[PDB]
Amino acid sequence: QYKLSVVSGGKPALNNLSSVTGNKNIARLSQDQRNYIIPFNNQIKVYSVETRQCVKTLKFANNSLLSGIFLQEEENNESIVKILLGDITVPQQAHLITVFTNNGHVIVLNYKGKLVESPKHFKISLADEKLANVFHSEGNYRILTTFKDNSLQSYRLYALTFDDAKKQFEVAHQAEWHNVILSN
Amino acid sequence: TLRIYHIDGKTNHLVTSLHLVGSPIQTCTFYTSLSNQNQQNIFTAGRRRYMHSWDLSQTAKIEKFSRLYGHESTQRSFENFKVAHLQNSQTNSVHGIVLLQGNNGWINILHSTSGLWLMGCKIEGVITDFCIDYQPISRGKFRTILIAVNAYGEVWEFDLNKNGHVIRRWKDQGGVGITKIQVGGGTTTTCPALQISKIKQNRWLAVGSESGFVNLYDRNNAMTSSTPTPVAALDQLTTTISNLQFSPDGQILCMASRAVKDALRLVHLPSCSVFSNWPTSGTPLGKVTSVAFSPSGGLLAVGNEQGKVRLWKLNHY
Amino acid sequence: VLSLSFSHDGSYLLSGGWEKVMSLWQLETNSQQFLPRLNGIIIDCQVLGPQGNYYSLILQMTENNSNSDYQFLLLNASDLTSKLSINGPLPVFNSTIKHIQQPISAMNTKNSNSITSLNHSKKKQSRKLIKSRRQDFTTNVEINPINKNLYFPHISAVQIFDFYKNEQVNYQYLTSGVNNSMGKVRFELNLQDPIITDLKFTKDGQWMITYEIEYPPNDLLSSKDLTHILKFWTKNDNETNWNLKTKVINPHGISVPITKILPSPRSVNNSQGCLTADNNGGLKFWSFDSHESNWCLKKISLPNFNHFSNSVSLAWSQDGSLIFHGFDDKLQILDFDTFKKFESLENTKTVSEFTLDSEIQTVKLINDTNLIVATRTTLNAINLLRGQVINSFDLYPFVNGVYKNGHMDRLITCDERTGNIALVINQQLTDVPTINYKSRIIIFDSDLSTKLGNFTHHEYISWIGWNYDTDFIFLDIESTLGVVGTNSDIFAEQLHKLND
Amino acid sequence: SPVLQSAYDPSGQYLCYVTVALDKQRVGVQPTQRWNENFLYLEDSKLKVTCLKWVNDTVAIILGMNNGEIWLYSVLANEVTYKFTTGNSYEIKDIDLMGNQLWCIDSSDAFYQFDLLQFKLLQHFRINNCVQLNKLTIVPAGDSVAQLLVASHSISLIDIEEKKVVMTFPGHVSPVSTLQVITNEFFISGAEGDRFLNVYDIHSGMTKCVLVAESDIKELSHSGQADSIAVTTEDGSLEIFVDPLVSGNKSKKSSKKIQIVSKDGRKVPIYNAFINKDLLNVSWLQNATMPYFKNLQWREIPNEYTVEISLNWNNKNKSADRDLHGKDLASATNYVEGNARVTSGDNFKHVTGTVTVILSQALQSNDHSLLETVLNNRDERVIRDTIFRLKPALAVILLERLAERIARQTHRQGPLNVWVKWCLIIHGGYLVSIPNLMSTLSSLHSTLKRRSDLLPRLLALDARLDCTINKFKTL
Amino acid sequence: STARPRIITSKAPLLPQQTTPEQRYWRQYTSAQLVKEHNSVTHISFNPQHPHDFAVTSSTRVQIFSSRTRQVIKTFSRFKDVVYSASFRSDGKLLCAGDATGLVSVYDSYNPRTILLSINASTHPTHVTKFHTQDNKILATASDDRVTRLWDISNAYEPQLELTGATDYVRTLSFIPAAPHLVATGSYDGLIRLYDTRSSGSTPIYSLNHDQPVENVIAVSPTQIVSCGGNNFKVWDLTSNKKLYERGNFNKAVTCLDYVENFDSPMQSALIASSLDGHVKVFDPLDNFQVKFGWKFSGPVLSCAVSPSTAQGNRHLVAGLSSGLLAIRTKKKKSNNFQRMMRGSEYQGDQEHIIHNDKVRSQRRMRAFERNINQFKWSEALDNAFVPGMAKELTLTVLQELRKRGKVRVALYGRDESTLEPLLNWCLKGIEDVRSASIVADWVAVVLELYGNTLESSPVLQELMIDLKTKVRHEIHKSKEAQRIEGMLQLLT
RNA sequence: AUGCGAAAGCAGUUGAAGACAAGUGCUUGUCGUUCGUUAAAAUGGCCU
Repeated sequence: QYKLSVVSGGKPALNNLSSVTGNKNIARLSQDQRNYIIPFNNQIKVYSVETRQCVKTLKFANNSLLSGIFLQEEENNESIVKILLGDITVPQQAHLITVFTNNGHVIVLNYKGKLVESPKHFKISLADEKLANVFHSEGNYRILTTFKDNSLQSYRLYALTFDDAKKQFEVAHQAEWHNVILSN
Repeated sequence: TLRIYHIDGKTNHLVTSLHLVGSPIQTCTFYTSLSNQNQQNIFTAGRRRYMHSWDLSQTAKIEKFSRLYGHESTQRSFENFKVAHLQNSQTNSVHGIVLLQGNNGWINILHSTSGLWLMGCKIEGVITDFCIDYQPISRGKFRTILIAVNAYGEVWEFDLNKNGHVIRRWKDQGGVGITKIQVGGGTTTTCPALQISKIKQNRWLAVGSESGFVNLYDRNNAMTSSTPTPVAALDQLTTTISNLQFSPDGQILCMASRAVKDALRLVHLPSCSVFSNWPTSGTPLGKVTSVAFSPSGGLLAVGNEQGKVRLWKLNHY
Repeated sequence: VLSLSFSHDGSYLLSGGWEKVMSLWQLETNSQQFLPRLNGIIIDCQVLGPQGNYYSLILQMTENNSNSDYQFLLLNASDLTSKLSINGPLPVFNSTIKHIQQPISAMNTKNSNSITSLNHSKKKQSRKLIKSRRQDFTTNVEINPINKNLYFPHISAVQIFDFYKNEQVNYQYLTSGVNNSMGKVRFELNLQDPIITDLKFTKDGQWMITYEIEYPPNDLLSSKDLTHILKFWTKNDNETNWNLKTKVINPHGISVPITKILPSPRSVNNSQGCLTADNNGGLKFWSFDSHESNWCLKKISLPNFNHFSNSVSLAWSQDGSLIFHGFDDKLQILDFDTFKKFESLENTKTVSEFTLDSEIQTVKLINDTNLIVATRTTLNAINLLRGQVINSFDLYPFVNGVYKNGHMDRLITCDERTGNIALVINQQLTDVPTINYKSRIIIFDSDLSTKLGNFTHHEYISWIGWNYDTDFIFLDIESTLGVVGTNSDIFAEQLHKLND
Repeated sequence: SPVLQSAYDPSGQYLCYVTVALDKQRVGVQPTQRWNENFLYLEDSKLKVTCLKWVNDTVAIILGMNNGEIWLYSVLANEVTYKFTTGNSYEIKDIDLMGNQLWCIDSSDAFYQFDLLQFKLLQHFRINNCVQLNKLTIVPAGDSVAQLLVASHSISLIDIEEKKVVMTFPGHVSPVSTLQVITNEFFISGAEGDRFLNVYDIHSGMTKCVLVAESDIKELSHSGQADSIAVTTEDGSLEIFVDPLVSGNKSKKSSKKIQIVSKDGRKVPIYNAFINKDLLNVSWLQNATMPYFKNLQWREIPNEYTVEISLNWNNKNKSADRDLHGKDLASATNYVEGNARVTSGDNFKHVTGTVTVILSQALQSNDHSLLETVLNNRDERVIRDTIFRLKPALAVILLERLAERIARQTHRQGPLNVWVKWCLIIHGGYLVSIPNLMSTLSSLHSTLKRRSDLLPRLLALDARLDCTINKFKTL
Repeated sequence: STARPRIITSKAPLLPQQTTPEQRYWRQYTSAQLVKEHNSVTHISFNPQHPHDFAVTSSTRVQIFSSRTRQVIKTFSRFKDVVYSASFRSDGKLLCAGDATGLVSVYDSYNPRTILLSINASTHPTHVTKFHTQDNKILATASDDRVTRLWDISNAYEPQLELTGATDYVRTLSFIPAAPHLVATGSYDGLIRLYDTRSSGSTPIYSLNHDQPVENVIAVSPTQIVSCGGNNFKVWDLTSNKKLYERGNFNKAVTCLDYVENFDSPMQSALIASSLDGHVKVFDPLDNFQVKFGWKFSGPVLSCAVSPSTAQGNRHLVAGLSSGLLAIRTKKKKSNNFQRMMRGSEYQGDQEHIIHNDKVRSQRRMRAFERNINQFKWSEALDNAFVPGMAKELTLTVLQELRKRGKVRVALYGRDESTLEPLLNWCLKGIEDVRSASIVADWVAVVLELYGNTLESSPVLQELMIDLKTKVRHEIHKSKEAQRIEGMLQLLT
């Protein structure tokens, strides 16, 4: 009879929880520079630039894995913090995306198409401290994280690769800095 | 208007007839990128204070460069502008630049596919003209040299890898009123390369004067002797020069006036000899305004004031 | 300096100040060229291009106080044109939401904070949100009855946004403000901007009505009074910019807020009439003269009462005859044609004046069969066939002080065909009230005997309005608009595949 | 037309077309049934594509080049797979193929037989009494490659193991241009420039039918079992006959006629259609060199039909970052008033020596000058007598005119206030008598509201002024 | 990005009787020209076809004036006694003239030498002579013999048709648009009569009771007539045979009347009445006959006319006064080698595929004060606002917008007495008003807050402050008296 | 400056620890530090 639904997304989902990083921008331009990916509050949007138009709206809700992760109705502590272009698993693959959240979940999805309900999901361990940043050279990736034992945060830098076995993520201690004030 | 024609021998069918508004097109030029090699642009400009860029099929993409970030006080116009590649020497990211004439000795240089102001150099007197040459160094590394002619005949040669540092000056022999320069024999603004390896040093250098005289130099020894003598001195025409264009391969020099009918000549290099049979008294030119060569087909294209361009295939190439 | 950025090689400096201007500094000759106005202040900017085709930048919209609403912008750097503009829908709330921090600056105002005040205000807001039992988040949201757009009233601004495509389609200012003339810095920041507070449509949609108040500067002789301005706009059926057609200075004497505004039914003048009621008891009916070009007073009724209700409302019969003028606690029913009390020859205890318990928040009529009234403690459903109450519902558990007087109007809405929609909202406590919220929706029939449908939503709901095509739309605090309602082949694939 | 030659592949999904560019010919392939860049240039500058044909696992084509060569061109990799070489240097007049046996006809009047599988020249060859040869084909008798056809202006049918004419038919005036087998006993022929397609029956040797075109004939295609014949006619038209082998019936006119015209009304030509049963595939040239397609259903087509397209003729360039005019979308319409009427909130509308005769005269009429003089009188006693003399409706009209003159010229409110004081002294009876005080005295009510509620700001300013005044002129 | 917003001038709400658009146009009629003639002017008309001509009758002297020069071009004086009525023909080539000796004289214009035809009607004075409108060869004369005659201009010897039954002194007549057979006559005792010609014609079809003596009548539309009689004037409906309006909006008897339709102006159809008291008033029949504009001439106006609807020249409004006065008011209205060398700019781009414009919409100027404001130099902004020959509205909108945006103190700190003074003078005036007086009260308040030390130091301002003490006390007495007269009107309710 | 209230106003609020900097263990001042409650400054202004 009467049914309730969530239709239109809202806020464009800043990196406010950090508030110490000097580059809050999360959205990213694709390899082929015809399209642009925006991490919203309840969805992830695909825009085609030369028509200024939305094309695919990867909603968090319809996907069970995301809905079992991203709309946890006790706290939305887990939020998206980094987007990477290709496939972290194997290099030289097309229309793929890796999403990196606040708590140790790493997802691979694939826009430009009927997104199959088989998200390539992995968990990066040692989640007693929460993820701060992720970036990359060719192949050798680095992870910034936020630790504490005076009302500041310690930053740990870790090195990262893939596939010891499929799930075992090669996070290793690189360095640590004691209490950051401002960073970029 | 910009009109783009596809060329047969037997027909010439109109690809596109783009028409702008309020912009008298004084100079237009193709430009293909180098690294991506799938990016194509058309630049046009006149005596306004902007510059139109058309990208490369029902509704086209056109931007207008307008802001010289530091100084509009020099160049109140865009009447003379060419395009050239430039290598960065830190990153190997060769990119396209547009060079603009200016006020007194100001040549300004704008990074093209950004719209940025990269660098400006200046000589004194009154800049009449300028052109581009290259020099390869190593496997895919090469420096671009800008050549500029004052009215009096003080040729400057600058380079552009490091910022504007005068390589050298010299003075053309004679040369009262200089009114066009062009290099040739290799790559240029009309015969550009398509990938970085084929960039070849230009050999011949042409200075077209106000009389009709054309001084013609060899670079390989001109650069040495540093106030050098001409390889030769053409003295055919009786009026001003306004178009000097080299072959793709470096043999043929087309010179062209702008003031009387049928005022074009062809000069065969290295003899610096005027051709004799062509053109005759039976070839329709009118006031020649615009010459253009082909890359590899062997075509010469000539426009004029009446509006009718004409083609001439060299059966040799 | 709120954003710094470098060009790719190391020759240009993108500067991101408060003043709404993004500045490029060419370092070499040390000169600057800059983009002057960008709809707010710039938190972030950087260069994304493989050579530098694109600047990315992130805007704050600092004019909105209660909720920091950010916007993504992508600029082609050749023209400096807005190649891409992305923004979610923009509300404005009565009070600030859970733990947002206005950015840093040099001074303090009601739009910004100095550093010490920043930390102290973060703690102060969290503590007050736990402590104070007053808070509400009640905004006004409109629906275009021929375009199905949503008209969010920003301060001094209007956002036209449709939720079929989930993309903003227009942004405008509607106020004699300082909106783009100058980016504010310090005392210009302590200055406050003229606020749209009421916005409604005519049912034909070809006459938009708005009402904005404007404030004075500080510390002058005339800083004692405020100024209220009424405005009537049109537009065509295809344009997307509104043309102002009549602006009215100071309705209802001087310094009197217009408190409730009403769009007339179709039946009177093809929906070209409006009702304005002040806070003392007056009525005015304005409309559109067509042999003039304009809007005028059609009828007045101004008592001079020296008591003031902050909370009024009024509703109108569908046959254009019965005007339910609800002041605080004592309703009246008037005949429209004389604006005086319904004087009966029958006198059968359906008398024109009604008394209820406490201050009346919102009256509607669902048909000409039932008048639905909401006061500060309960909700009552009364007949019009007979001067007698029908249904009563106790609410003083919930609506205690949790709504500033006059905002259950923007809570309760109804269809004109089936029923009415009631709202309850509770903060999810632990044992102390926590920050988090929760919401309950009721769907009532015209008789209000049975709840036609109950629903729960896990977050705070700010506003439910009714869609003319028989459904309901609602705005959530996290701005998520929700609804309540009913050889050859292989070769073919390969052809699509395609230093010495 | 700038397409030098073109040919569909059988089962109609691709066309190969050869054109010129800077006087070097290039060949390219494009699909039709739903742009492409892999073109092939011929590196020599004197050669021309002289004939073109398809073959089907690598789908490939065969190009006869007037240098004297026949190239087999792979279409997947743009590479010249093989180079069949005549033992001569002339033009290949024509090519044809079946199974893997292939026969080509040479401009010095020569026959050649090759095989594809062996890449090999089987037999160089000649016959007699055939002085020019510019079309040939082979009948599809089965795998048996017997009795092929050659023609220049008189079609001739020849054996292989007997290598002689057996039936010779009187062809056309022009050299023939189009020569195809429909059924194993019937072939169609149409020369260069004539408008008649002759349907020749082999075994009787009889000119069984003629089809007339409307104009000169350029390209010919036909259905499976003579179910339909499509003709691309040089002025740019597609004409189809239904059932040529059915039966005043020695000639057959065109059954249906199709042209292409865009929105502009200029007539885009048509080249080289292709037909199957119930499916017609028409092509044309959109830009100067690129071909576009359409499919359509000929049995649903009426007799004369004009396929439309949306061709760019005077498109305003309504780009992505632009407004309806001027602005970019991320801006805002900035607020500008323009021409709105501004009213206040209290403008109630739409709800003994006397002079009384001259005032009442001007006010019955509407006389600025006389009203000006009768108010330019100044004596209070004169005022008293005259307003005691006046008639009430004229007192009402006096009140409105008076308030008007004040509200424009504020200086006069000093002297003129005695009248509006004195008007209400006397005619209070009739003023009480009229109902609509507010709408009868609209302007006066407004102006008094103005000054009266302005007052307190003036009070505050007077106070602070006097404070300063005393403070400095006491010392 | 965006563009800058232009500042708006503070449009304060309107006080009654705004400048109506009709008043704009009908005062664009300007430039009073006076020419003194011999004696009173009876009748004035304009040529129909090329409307560049208009004729005026007088005491025995007909004058033709022309529209280009507004001057006398031609003179008709071949008459014996007083000519009454001259008109042009509907085709324009010919004109008729009616005298008091008992005859009309008709001849083509521009040539007084050739009396083309001379018809002797009744020996009574022929009062008015006109032509048909639809027909072109039938002329009508009303003579004072209470009978009007239709002379067919071929056989001028006898009246082609009489028209009798009138009471006394037929002084006007008009034809009718839809019909060429239906003729209206205005007597001098009322009874505006309506006759047929395709009947026998001795008796009228019917009449109308203008109970005053009718002074003019005009076919305004092929279903409506207007009548000028006595003080008022009226408009009658033909089919219902029943008047639709009366407008009694005059002082003496209305004398002359004219109607005009569909020209280029913000009003559709104009009706001019000229009413013997200087007063010429234009109404419009589409606004249900209300007054729209009116001028005053000293003497009584006897005739008035407008330039016709196909004017195409500078339009005329002609008024004729009994003192001898024609008063007019008139709304007025390289090298060949070079061009071949650069002839390209004038092309517009017709037969090209894709067209794009992008140049700016070239705005109005920016005033120097606006440049001052947008470049923030606020003291210079105020001084440039008090440049002497400026608009008062400009000065107000300057101070209003500065007071909204920035700070009057930061625009007032760098001050001395010698630049304090002009602002103070403008306050000294602008406090007298209202709409200025509020804002300028704020400003005088803040400057008196600031500069008291310089006040007691300097004597020039002490002069200005004592006068300002008077003016506010003078102004407060005015607004204090305002409330008494407002509350007094409450007592009348 | 919070609560209540109409645009009037009507009541109340401004308190702790820490750590550091300067002047001479003492005074002031500061807080990218915590508790507790209804709580102005580096001549530096808007594109074509």
